[PDB]
Amino acid sequence: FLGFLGAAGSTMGAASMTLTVQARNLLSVWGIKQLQARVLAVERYLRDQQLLGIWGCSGKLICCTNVPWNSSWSNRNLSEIWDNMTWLQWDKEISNYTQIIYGLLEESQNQQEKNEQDLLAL
Amino acid sequence: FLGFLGAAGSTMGAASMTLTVQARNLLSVWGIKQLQARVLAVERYLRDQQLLGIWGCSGKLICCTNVPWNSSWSNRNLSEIWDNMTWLQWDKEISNYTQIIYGLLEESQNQQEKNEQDLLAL
Amino acid sequence: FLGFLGAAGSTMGAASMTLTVQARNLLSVWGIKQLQARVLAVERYLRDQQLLGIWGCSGKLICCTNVPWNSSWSNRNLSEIWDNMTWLQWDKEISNYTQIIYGLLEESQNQQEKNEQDLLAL
Amino acid sequence: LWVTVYYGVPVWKDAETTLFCASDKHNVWATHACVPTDQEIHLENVTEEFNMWKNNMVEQMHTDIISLWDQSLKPCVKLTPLCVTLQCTNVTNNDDMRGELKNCSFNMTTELRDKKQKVYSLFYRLDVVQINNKEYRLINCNTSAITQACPKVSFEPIPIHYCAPAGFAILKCKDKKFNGTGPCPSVSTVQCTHGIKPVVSTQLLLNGSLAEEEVMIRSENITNNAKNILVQFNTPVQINCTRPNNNTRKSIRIGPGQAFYATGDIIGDIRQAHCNVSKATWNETLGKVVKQLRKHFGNNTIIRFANSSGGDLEVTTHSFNCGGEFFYCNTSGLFNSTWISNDSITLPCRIKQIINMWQRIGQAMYAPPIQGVIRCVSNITGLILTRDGSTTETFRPGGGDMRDNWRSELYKYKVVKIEPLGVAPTRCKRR
Amino acid sequence: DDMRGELKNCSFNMTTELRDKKQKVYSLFYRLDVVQINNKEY
Ligand SMILES: *[C@@H]1O[C@H](CO)[C@@H](O[C@@H]2O[C@H](CO)[C@@H](O[C@@H]3O[C@H](CO[C@H]4O[C@H](CO)[C@@H](O)[C@H](O[C@H]5O[C@H](CO)[C@@H](O)[C@H](O)[C@@H]5O)[C@@H]4O)[C@@H](O)[C@H](O[C@H]4O[C@H](CO)[C@@H](O)[C@H](O)[C@@H]4O)[C@@H]3O)[C@H](O)[C@H]2NC(C)=O)[C@H](O)[C@H]1NC(C)=O
Ligand SMILES: *[C@@H]1O[C@H](CO)[C@@H](O[C@@H]2O[C@H](CO)[C@@H](O)[C@H](O)[C@H]2NC(C)=O)[C@H](O)[C@H]1NC(C)=O
Ligand SMILES: *[C@@H]1O[C@H](CO)[C@@H](O[C@@H]2O[C@H](CO)[C@@H](O)[C@H](O)[C@H]2NC(C)=O)[C@H](O)[C@H]1NC(C)=O
Ligand SMILES: *[C@@H]1O[C@H](CO)[C@@H](O[C@@H]2O[C@H](CO)[C@@H](O)[C@H](O)[C@H]2NC(C)=O)[C@H](O)[C@H]1NC(C)=O
Ligand SMILES: *[C@@H]1O[C@H](CO)[C@@H](O[C@@H]2O[C@H](CO)[C@@H](O)[C@H](O)[C@H]2NC(C)=O)[C@H](O)[C@H]1NC(C)=O
Ligand SMILES: *[C@@H]1O[C@H](CO)[C@@H](O[C@@H]2O[C@H](CO)[C@@H](O)[C@H](O)[C@H]2NC(C)=O)[C@H](O)[C@H]1NC(C)=O
Ligand SMILES: *[C@@H]1O[C@H](CO)[C@@H](O)[C@H](O)[C@H]1NC(C)=O
Ligand SMILES: *[C@@H]1O[C@H](CO)[C@@H](O)[C@H](O)[C@H]1NC(C)=O
Ligand SMILES: *[C@@H]1O[C@H](CO)[C@@H](O)[C@H](O)[C@H]1NC(C)=O
Ligand SMILES: *[C@@H]1O[C@H](CO)[C@@H](O)[C@H](O)[C@H]1NC(C)=O
Ligand SMILES: *[C@@H]1O[C@H](CO)[C@@H](O)[C@H](O)[C@H]1NC(C)=O
Ligand SMILES: *[C@@H]1O[C@H](CO)[C@@H](O)[C@H](O)[C@H]1NC(C)=O
Ligand SMILES: *[C@@H]1O[C@H](CO)[C@@H](O)[C@H](O)[C@H]1NC(C)=O
Ligand SMILES: *[C@@H]1O[C@H](CO)[C@@H](O)[C@H](O)[C@H]1NC(C)=O
Ligand SMILES: *[C@@H]1O[C@H](CO)[C@@H](O)[C@H](O)[C@H]1NC(C)=O
Ligand SMILES: *[C@@H]1O[C@H](CO)[C@@H](O)[C@H](O)[C@H]1NC(C)=O
Repeated sequence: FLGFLGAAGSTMGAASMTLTVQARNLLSVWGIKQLQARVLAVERYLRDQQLLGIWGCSGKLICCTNVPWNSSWSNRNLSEIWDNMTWLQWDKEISNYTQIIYGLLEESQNQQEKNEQDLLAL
Repeated sequence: FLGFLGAAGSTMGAASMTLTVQARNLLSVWGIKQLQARVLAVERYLRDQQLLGIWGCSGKLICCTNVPWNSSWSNRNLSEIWDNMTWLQWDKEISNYTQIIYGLLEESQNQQEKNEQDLLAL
Repeated sequence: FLGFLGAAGSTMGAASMTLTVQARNLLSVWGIKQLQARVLAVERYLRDQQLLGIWGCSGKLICCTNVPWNSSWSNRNLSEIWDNMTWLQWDKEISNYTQIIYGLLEESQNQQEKNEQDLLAL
Repeated sequence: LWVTVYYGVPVWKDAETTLFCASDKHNVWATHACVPTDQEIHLENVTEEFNMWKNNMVEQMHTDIISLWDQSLKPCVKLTPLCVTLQCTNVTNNDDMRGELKNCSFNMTTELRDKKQKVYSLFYRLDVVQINNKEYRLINCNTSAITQACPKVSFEPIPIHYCAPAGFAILKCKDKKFNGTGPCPSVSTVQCTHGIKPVVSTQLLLNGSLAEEEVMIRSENITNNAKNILVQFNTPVQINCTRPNNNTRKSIRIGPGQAFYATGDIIGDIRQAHCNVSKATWNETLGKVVKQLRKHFGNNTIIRFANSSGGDLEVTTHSFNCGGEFFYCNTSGLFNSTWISNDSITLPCRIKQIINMWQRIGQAMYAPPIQGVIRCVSNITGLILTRDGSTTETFRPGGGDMRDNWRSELYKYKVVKIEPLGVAPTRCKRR
Repeated sequence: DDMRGELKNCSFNMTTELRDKKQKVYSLFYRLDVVQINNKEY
């Protein structure tokens, strides 16, 4: 056990076994200021959980999806990503490709929603 | 792409392929006005997510359920519902029976929640 | 139908028929008193949903886990728990064993999260 | 390779936010506007860049210390009736405390609107301005009315912890040679800061936190003479205050339920109020300051300490509060030396009762007399120097801006915004 | 016919920044802002 953000400097493979530690800490003059800090924490948490549900990843911490990895985003191989890079370094590399990936996941699930809707119709 | 509420005039069959568009737009002196509207948007969103949870439809946009259609709520066949009417025309038709169906969906899930629960005990 | 908390005195077996009755009733300067009570109910509800989500129980009123029941928590047989005790009596008996159970359920899910994630790549 | 989304990554960006107070007889910075406290996690291999000079906690703490000051003065007496004409005579009519006082007689309102009250009080010469037993008036009477410093609230600073809200973290630089800027090899995530006492003072950082290994010199741009130099000591220099007089507070009923506390009589030791700093301890502390100050200007340069140039009494003197009564010490014997490559120092201090504290105009405060003898024990834990624009560098004491006082306590802290959503390539493929 | 036929040149005692001192001042007030009390008194 490392603690909150303990694996920030750890490799992506090693830091992915402690996702629960960071996940559980995202939810919980000194009056309204302290009260609006709690409402901001809930709204920030709820819009992240909404994104997971839209991508079909609701209730999951590691969600393998159907969107293929465009090599333009990152040409590195798996060995030097999950064993040589940390999540802070990785976020810097793909910070500009984040929004195009988000749209790809959003539409891919929307296609899967109608694909399973038609399969159940038979 | 049509946009938010763009398929409001589209038929029910065509407007059900754009649910992700409306779903993601339900979440995002003079300081409480901004703040109290945000809290009411979060509360309303959670009420509809709670209803989907107790119907067994959590994390789904199209959720086929086990509740039969009585035909006393609407005698129209599938051809003239999903290819002629729009979701606004349909909403004005079963508004009377909305709470009748909302009770049947909750009751069906609760019975289904235990039939599956009793099945795992074998 | 007994109503909200109607099965409080029923046995644990009979009180489990009506988990949806209590579940739906947990969610719904004088304005601030009402407004701060609304925010407290929302974040209190979300912390319970978050706990279920990290145990792999999200969207389920009854969830089966992979944590064996250590007899140290309670050595009473299954027949004298679901047909003789009420839920209020049970909560007082395992009150001190609650937190150690909560950690085991969290450790059981993320073990299944990674094992299924690993097996899914084969 | 495919995009996989990780939620909860340890990634943070710099951010400005509203940190809430926390603390562990009412106070100016009371616990009724704060939260009870309860912690520190060492972030290995993390090298963050701090900047104590563009830190928003310093700017926010200045706003909050001011805000708690005004909030603590509204519910108590406003001295509008104290703008009358004063018939003031000397107290001594001849080096003492009594040469600093005027014995002022005036007509005051009674608790009954139609009745007056011939009363008198001893006012410091720094609070009365002559009108042309002569005729005087209180000094802040053409600018504002002085809300009386409420007698049941204490000016003693209690430690306050500034704690970050959810989604934010406070990074603490644990480096012991960290000046104020650049990378910090040792970083930690604290729930929130150590107890920062809001000690209000000028030219000297009374009480507070010491340096760890050696005297630290901290300037935004050491080559710019317009920037204050925040010296931080490693061993504190103890300074002892006093007002030897046995004051006699007197109560005047200026209205229904309102009382005005006045100096009725002064007896006892009438030596001028003063502060004592050990001459041996101060000399070796300036020796350490000079040693750490030649590193930025040269080994052969001449470091000379002069006294304050000029301006307001709040900026030319070591203004501070001690025992509820506000002192203004000369500190011209402290800063008087030239450095080439049992005894004590007595600093004559004046006292005022009408205080314009936060360098503002239009909001004064009347500090009521403190009954008895006032005694004082403080630690000089730092300095605020200004450099003069040749082989000789002259360092005069500085101050005025109260933010440099709290910039010396919040130099090691930094607020960051957690960015928990990150994408990265992996051999995954959604099924 | 002029603007000056719409104005009254009103002189009054006003308080000073010192409570015990008065201030004999004057101002031009529009006739629409002053009501007579029964150099008249308005
Ligand atoms: C500095 O100067 C001050 C005066 O400004 C000195 O203070 C006075 O000290 C004398 C003793 O030296 C005190 O006289 C005694 O009174 C006590 C009982 O006093 C009580 O009632 C008083 C009247 O209401 C009250 O003032 C007292 O003090 C309280 O209230 C004041 C504010 O008003 C506050 O400042 C204080 O802190 C107190 O809360 C107190 O309630 C009496 O018992 C004494 O003993 C004599 O009488 C007995 C028999 O009764 C006899 O046996 C003894 O031998 C002795 O003769 C005596 O009458 C006086 O009350 C003090 N006055 C004030 C205003 O406090 C102070 O001592 C000087 N200090 C120095 C450093 O020299
Ligand atoms: C307090 O008020 C009295 C009057 O109520 C002042 O006494 C007057 O002083 C003026 C001179 O300025 C004389 O012309 C009057 O004759 C005095 N009236 C008396 C003595 O009844 C007195 O000066 C005031 N005291 C102050 C302002 O300290
Ligand atoms: C309020 O009155 C004080 C005292 O008269 C004014 O300060 C004086 O200003 C003159 C003119 O510059 C100086 O010569 C005096 O030395 C000042 N006296 C002190 C004690 O500083 C002050 O300017 C007045 N304020 C306003 C707003 O009118
Ligand atoms: C610096 O800290 C010291 C110690 O806390 C302060 O002195 C204390 O002041 C309070 C209130 O006046 C007294 O009750 C204590 O007895 C004092 N302690 C000692 C050891 O004398 C001092 O006032 C502070 N300096 C400031 C605030 O400028
Ligand atoms: C502060 O101390 C200084 C130095 O003691 C005082 O000012 C000077 O004192 C020396 C001799 O002590 C004189 O030769 C100078 O002419 C003084 N300069 C002045 C009076 O401007 C000073 O009086 C003390 N107090 C203040 C408030 O400055
Ligand atoms: C301003 O006040 C003065 C008095 O301070 C007024 O002058 C007085 O007027 C009355 C008539 O109403 C006379 O009986 C007094 O003798 C006057 N006193 C003097 C001249 O010292 C004056 O009228 C006031 N001006 C106004 C109200 O515009
Ligand atoms: C991959 O990204 C490039 C831009 O970086 C884009 O032009 C290309 O269309 C993308 N390929 C796919 C299959 O999305
Ligand atoms: C349809 O609703 C009516 C009441 O409106 C009810 O009597 C009837 O039983 C329902 N149909 C079925 C099949 O349950
Ligand atoms: C049950 O809990 C006890 C502690 O009370 C512990 O000693 C024992 O090993 C546990 N049984 C297991 C882990 O099987
Ligand atoms: C820092 O790096 C070392 C090896 O370079 C590693 O052993 C250690 O775990 C890292 N720190 C953290 C907090 O993971
Ligand atoms: C009052 O004191 C001042 C300064 O100490 C002095 O100039 C003045 O002459 C004194 N007034 C007297 C003695 O009447
Ligand atoms: C403070 O220290 C850092 C790191 O040693 C250095 O880069 C910076 O220049 C120093 N500050 C000044 C004002 O020189
Ligand atoms: C300061 O020192 C002088 C003698 O140098 C002494 O008389 C006085 O009492 C001292 N005051 C304090 C507060 O130490
Ligand atoms: C300050 O006072 C303390 C006792 O309160 C004494 O021990 C110390 O020597 C004094 N120091 C100076 C510099 O006056
Ligand atoms: C600084 O000292 C000089 C004499 O050394 C004095 O004239 C001047 O007033 C002092 N300035 C202050 C104390 O601000
Ligand atoms: C000054 O600091 C010392 C330790 O450095 C401490 O023991 C003493 O109480 C402090 N004096 C104060 C805060 O008045």
